[PDB]
Amino acid sequence: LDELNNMMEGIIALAQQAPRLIFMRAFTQYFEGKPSGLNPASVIRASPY
Amino acid sequence: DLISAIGFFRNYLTGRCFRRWLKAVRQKNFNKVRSKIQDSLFLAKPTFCPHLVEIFAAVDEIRNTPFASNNQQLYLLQDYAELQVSTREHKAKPALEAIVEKVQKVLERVCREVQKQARLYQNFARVMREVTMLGAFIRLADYLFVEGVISRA
Amino acid sequence: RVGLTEEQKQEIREAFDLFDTDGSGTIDAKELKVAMRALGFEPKKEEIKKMISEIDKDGSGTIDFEEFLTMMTAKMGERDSREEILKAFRLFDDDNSGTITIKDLRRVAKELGENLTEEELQEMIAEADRNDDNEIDEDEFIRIMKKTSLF
Amino acid sequence: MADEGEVSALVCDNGSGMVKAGFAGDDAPRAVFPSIVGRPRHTGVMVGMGQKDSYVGDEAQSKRGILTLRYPIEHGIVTNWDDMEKIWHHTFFNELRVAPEEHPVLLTEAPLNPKANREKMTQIMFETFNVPAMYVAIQAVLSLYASGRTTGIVLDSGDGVTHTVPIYEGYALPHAILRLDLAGRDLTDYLMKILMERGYSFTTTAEREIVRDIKEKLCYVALDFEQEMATALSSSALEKTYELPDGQMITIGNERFRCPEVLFNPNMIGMEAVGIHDTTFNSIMKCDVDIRKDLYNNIVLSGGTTMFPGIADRMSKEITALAPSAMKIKVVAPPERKYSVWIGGSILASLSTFQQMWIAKSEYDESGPSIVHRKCF
Repeated sequence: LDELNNMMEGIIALAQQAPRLIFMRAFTQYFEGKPSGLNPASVIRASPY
Repeated sequence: DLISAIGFFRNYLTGRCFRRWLKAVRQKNFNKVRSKIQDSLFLAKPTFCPHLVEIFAAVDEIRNTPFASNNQQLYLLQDYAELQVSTREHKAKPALEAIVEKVQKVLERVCREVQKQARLYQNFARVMREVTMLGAFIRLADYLFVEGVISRA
Repeated sequence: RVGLTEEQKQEIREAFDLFDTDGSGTIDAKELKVAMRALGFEPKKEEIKKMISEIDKDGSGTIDFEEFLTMMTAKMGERDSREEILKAFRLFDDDNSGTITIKDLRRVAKELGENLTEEELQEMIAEADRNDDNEIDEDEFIRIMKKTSLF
Repeated sequence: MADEGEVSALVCDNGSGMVKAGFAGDDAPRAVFPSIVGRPRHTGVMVGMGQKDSYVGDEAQSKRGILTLRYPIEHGIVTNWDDMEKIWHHTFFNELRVAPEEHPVLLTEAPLNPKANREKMTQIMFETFNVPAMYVAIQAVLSLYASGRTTGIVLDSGDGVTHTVPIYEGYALPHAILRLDLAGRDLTDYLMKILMERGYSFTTTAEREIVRDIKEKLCYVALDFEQEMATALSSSALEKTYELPDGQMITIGNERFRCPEVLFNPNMIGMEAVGIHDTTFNSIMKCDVDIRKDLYNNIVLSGGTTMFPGIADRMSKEITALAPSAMKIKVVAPPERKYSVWIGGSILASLSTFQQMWIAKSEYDESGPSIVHRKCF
């Protein structure tokens, strides 16, 4: 069970810590810093399926 | 006398001309509605539509990323560990970096194009509008990509 | 190209029947002239002869219902002419005042077998009128005739 | 496109109980026909009645009683694709009567549609009819397109389909779009059933359509369902009896507004799904919190079910009871609320710049039906 948890954790983590566009040097200044919207893992686990 | 008060013959030109007026007003209603929504869409803007189609063609790499070894192989605890970690990272992180690089390149091209045309400066208002909604385009693309990532996971 | 609905099909079928009980059936050039006399055109010999000659699929002359219907379908889709346009604007006017109101436009629509709505009438007034007076006088009506004849 | 410089798109509103096919630039779809596929019930009993592969549309309702009326599209989801190829065969050769290769195809899809659904259209359409290009759009997106908007939720509801489709900056959010099979078909079925309650025969397909139209004119949604119970039971004003020239003087009491109220109190028919107001409220709360400000303040109604008098008031108040009070509720029910799918499809296809977004025939031949993904949004 814990190794299944580890592999699903790897799935979620490598779906989560991609370098987001809203973080890079040439795109935050177009908005006012950090925009509002959806987070990968947040919606991943918000989908109850 | 028999054909003098037939409804259609009484109504011949009245109906035809009034219907011409009617359909003219319908078609101009349609024209203004079409125009006032056409200046509300990414597809209308020639700076936005083709690179958007390119993004459509390029994002299809999200769908092809198995974030784990999705096979029922005869693993051990440790064997499961190393093979699942390998399929977790070694065959996915390159895809993450590649999609990030291509998206940043495309959006940098769009922003540089519109802003350098603004520096160079009818179509003036259109270019200014594109420069303004640069951010909206970027945010919408980012949200499309995060939706794709969520679906893939 | 004005297509014929069920209403107009019935009316034209009865009109063509309105010529021959004697059993001939094949209506004639003078009877077609009477038809557009009821239509209030400027019926002269040239229109009659040319139109019947060019619609006669073999040169019948005494036109039957098929080619008669085809001919009037062509005529309806063809361009209008100004003298009967003015006569039909006098038809338009319920009081021959030269103007059309919102209710006048509604009754004009309902004269055709076409029941309509109010929003249509306000949009017609706003478009074709120059001061939204609910009175489409002569110059406004001829202006909208130009716009809708430049199709 | 819409003109003939680039051939006008075959705009087809693929609804749940009514399909509207036509050309862009026009406002009335040239092929208006139900979403049923009539097929011959038998072969040795209808000799001379025109046995065909399948009757389509009004022809599907020609022998409306003695045909196996197979439903291709039920509540938005298409159940069979051999139906569409027969729909299309009767469309481009018996409804539009123009060769499909002449013009590109525009089809409307119910939101939250599986991938194989779209791909099978692309697979079939090219192999049989062999169009050089087309593009499949979303039913709700074009409904917003007719309404002149590109950002905000769309409540499109045909016969059976109902999709609350929050759209931000032009993107409909599938994580947020909520599917709902509760629509006018179920309500008419309720009005079908509750006319038994007053002793008036309603069991046939002919009575099915008569009740359907009666619902589209008389069945007005109750703004606050409790007082209509009071008024209908404390007075006969709502206990109205409507005349039909067929010889059946039908009485509906609280039955009038009970038929459309199910959009907001589904539990009376036994339906446990969240009502269209709840479905709208839950769907937008799946989005980003900030964009809900203009999402709840963009409610546009469309589809066959939206032929309901007094609907806008009940929409806004119920959403107001659900959504935050400070956050605005713009419930819009324009007169195009049944043609909005096709009108917006004609509007979208009439865009001049929209004339390279189409998929070339060679593109499908190389990349298969998945070419839609390379040009989807």
